[PDB]
Amino acid sequence: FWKKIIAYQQKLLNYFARNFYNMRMLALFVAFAINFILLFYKVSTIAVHYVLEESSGYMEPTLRILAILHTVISFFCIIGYYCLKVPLVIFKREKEVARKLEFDGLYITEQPSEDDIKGQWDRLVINTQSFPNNYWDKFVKRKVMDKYGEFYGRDRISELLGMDKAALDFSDAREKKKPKKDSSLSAVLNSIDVKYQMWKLGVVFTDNSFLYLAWYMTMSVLGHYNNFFFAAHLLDIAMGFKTLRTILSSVTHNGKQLVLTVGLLAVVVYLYTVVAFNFFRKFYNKSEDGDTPDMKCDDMLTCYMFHMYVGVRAGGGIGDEIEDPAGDEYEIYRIIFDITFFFFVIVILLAIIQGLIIDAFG
Amino acid sequence: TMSVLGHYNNFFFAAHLLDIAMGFKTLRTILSSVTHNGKQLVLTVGLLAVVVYLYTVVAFNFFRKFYNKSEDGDTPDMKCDDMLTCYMFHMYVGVRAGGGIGDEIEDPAGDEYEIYRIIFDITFFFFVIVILLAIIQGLIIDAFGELRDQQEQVKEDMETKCFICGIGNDYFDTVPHGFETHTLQEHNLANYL
Amino acid sequence: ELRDQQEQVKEDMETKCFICGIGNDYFDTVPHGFETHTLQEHNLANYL
Amino acid sequence: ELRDQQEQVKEDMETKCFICGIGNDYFDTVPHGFETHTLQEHNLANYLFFLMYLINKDETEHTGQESYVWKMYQERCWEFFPAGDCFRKQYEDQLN
Amino acid sequence: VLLTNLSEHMPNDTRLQTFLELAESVLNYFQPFLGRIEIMGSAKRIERVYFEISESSRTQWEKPQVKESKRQFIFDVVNEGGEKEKMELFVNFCEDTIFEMQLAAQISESSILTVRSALFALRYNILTLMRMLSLKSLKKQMKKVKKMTVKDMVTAFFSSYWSIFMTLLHFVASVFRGFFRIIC
Ligand SMILES: Nc1ncnc2c1ncn2[C@@H]1O[C@H](COP(=O)(O)OP(=O)(O)OP(=O)(O)O)[C@@H](O)[C@H]1O
Ligand SMILES: Nc1ncnc2c1ncn2[C@@H]1O[C@H](COP(=O)(O)OP(=O)(O)OP(=O)(O)O)[C@@H](O)[C@H]1O
Ligand SMILES: Nc1ncnc2c1ncn2[C@@H]1O[C@H](COP(=O)(O)OP(=O)(O)OP(=O)(O)O)[C@@H](O)[C@H]1O
Ligand SMILES: [Zn+2]
Ligand SMILES: [Zn+2]
Ligand SMILES: [Zn+2]
Repeated sequence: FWKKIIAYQQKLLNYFARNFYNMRMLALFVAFAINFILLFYKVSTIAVHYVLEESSGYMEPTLRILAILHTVISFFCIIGYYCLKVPLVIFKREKEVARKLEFDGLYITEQPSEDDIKGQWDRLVINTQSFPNNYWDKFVKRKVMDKYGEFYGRDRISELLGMDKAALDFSDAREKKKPKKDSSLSAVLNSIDVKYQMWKLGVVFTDNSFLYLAWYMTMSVLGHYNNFFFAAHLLDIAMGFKTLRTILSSVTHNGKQLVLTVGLLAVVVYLYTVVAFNFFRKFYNKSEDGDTPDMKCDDMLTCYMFHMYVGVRAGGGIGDEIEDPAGDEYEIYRIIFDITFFFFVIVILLAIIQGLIIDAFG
Repeated sequence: TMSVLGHYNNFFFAAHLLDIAMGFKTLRTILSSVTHNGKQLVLTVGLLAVVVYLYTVVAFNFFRKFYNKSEDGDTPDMKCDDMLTCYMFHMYVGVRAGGGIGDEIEDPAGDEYEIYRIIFDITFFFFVIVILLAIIQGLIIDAFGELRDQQEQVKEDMETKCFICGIGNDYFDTVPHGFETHTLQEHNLANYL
Repeated sequence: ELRDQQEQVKEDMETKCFICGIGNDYFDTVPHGFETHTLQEHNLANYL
Repeated sequence: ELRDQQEQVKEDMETKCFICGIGNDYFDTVPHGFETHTLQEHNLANYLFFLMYLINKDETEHTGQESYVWKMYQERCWEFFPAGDCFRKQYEDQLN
Repeated sequence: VLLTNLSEHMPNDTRLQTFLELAESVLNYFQPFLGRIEIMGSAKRIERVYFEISESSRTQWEKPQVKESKRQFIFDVVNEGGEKEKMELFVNFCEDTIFEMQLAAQISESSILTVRSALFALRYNILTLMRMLSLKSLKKQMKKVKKMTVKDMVTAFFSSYWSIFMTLLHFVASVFRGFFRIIC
């Protein structure tokens, strides 16, 4: 009965674990198909609707079927991940905590840093009787017991590791033990190790790839409320293919330098904004209607937004988008202002970005 | 076939100017800088298409009003009232624009979506105009560098170690001109051929 | 390429003697052996 | 160029000893020989500590080796630094 | 120092090795303080020199500022420095570093909330999921499902992971709410 259900469940688990990758590919393909169909919406008119402009008329049922299929495939991908990759994660975590216990005494002598999520969460799995379920070494508790019990206390060490005191010698003397029927549901519920499953679920929830797949599932679900949420699944191409990963490494290799360059550009543009706000306010009238001025540098925030949004994107810098300085008494200073803005912001900092990308390639 | 078709229409003889990619090795050196990372270039173009499609989705869902490209105030010309039209507009105009899509759509000042649309334009400029094109130029420059490095590696190997036996020049140069004597008189690959 | 050529010239001159071609590893068994050899024994200025 | 300079510094430090200049190939005949030599025998930190110890120690209290190194340091003569030689190379016959 | 000198100058000596494990504890205590260098001795022969390194000196040397200074000095001598003046530059660096170390010793006169919130959210949501799985009504569902069906097994098998996914969503929402509460 329960033997049969375990057999069939194991078949299903193995099938999903085998086909985890094929179905990630299938979900990505279904996402492309959905978005290619999405390219055929149009807005129609209160409340405006998004309607397919289908010449054949077959595309709306196809879209509904594809959305349902994508949601199902994402759920099955979560299942396949849990069957295939979660065991390796649990194995590696158990190996790490066992080695830290035996060769560092991380809980016997030392302590977790109290800001380490993994170190603080791993306290739960030590006391569990089925602690090294995935890690091969089943004698780690005994090894720690032999290493630290005599010096640190053979009672508190056993309490920390969840080892019974008198059960061992009582069983060795006279076992007096009876078999338990597997059909007893209460017996099975007692047999399952609740604390270990709690720790394992915490590890799985903290796992990054599982969180990504959960986000994929959530976006697939939201795609039914609004079909344009399926566009977020096109971001999966950064992870589906290694060839695109080679290209994206040229951006992510020097990502911190890119962010710092953006910040430095912001600071330089802020300094230019300060100079303009203190000296060149008159030149920032951006209104063609001669009656009402539109001064973009009468406020510091407005001037900084104008510079960042317009001068940086302008080909020749801020000088392209502000009133010509010919005939003014500040003409030479403003010419220096524009030329230096063009040279430092447009020419150099962007060159720093391109150089970072090229150097990442190299 | 192109030469024959040139008699029906003389402009088919322009297709024979494509023969310069094969006539000269000097132009082949230049074109290798493009063909060395050609798959990466194609994949970069595809990634640019995907990013612009995402930007098109965002604009079609939130910034439709800003895509009126008609000067005649009576009849609007909305380029983002259809998904295909908006994607074509973005790909064709914003990518080719110097400052991105923000150059070619209605100014956001005074709107309630002003900050979001400013972020939209700035991020389009930074990711599409600045980064992806930089990826293309970096691929070309890295192809130049990689071809150079391969050539100097070939030269270094040939000058250091014998092609046949693989013994370095340090052993042979104990005798003056020993390496050149060994590689030209004793282990010459031309002699083996 | 110009940078690489310059560093190649520097590397060759610092590693091996210009005249005899023996690397600095043999000469440096004696302290300052390579500089002694290249400045007192096999100086190209001395040959000129 | 900055990248190349950094990797050149790393390559030099990992290949050859800073003090004596002998490459890691000679020392690695013994397992972990290069790291043992560069962390226990020819440590530049140890040399800095020795200079500190000589400076702080009284002149009348130097041993013979300390007096030799102190005099050589006073005339700024750096022949006491092992250049191209080490304990292992010196005692190859007896140590091996 | 005497035992270390004897051991290093007689590597193969069983009696001296025995004395070494007899004196293992003292050598382990004095290992950070025992400093070794090699010099070109007065007898034209490489010699080992053993001396004392102070705890204050080791701490000042291991200060990160001194580490950055050492890194910069090594970079400079490797890149822009030759081999003839290398020892002179090293001695100048040692003198400057020693002065800085002594001055620092002279002047030396005499996320947790986020981690806790995340752990609490994990414990609470996983205990809710465990409560959902283990119930006194689980016996009732089992008595209802005394009869197996392949479809029934498939449905329950899928529902277990659907519950796991919902528990993860609840945990993530709790994380965002707690993060906003602590930052505000
Ligand atoms: N087995 C080998 N046979 C010939 N050359 C060898 C061999 N091993 C190494 N070499 C080296 O390869 C180089 C030959 O270069 P290369 O093939 O360009 O020919 P070449 O004689 O320089 O003239 P060309 O450029 O006109 O072909 C020499 O430096 C020679 O020492
Ligand atoms: N035959 C040689 N004669 C001279 N120097 C040699 C010879 N072989 C190798 N070298 C090396 O070449 C380098 C000499 O460099 P270079 O020609 O720049 O002269 P320099 O003495 O450094 O001064 P300067 O830069 O003023 O000419 C030294 O490192 C030396 O060891
Ligand atoms: N004389 C020497 N003294 C010390 N290290 C040397 C010496 N010669 C070569 N090395 C090498 O230099 C490297 C030391 O690197 P580095 O100066 O960065 O210190 P570290 O011990 O790695 O730590 P840190 O980065 O914290 O300073 C090692 O690989 C070592 O083998
Ligand atoms: Zn040969
Ligand atoms: Zn020579
Ligand atoms: Zn050394």
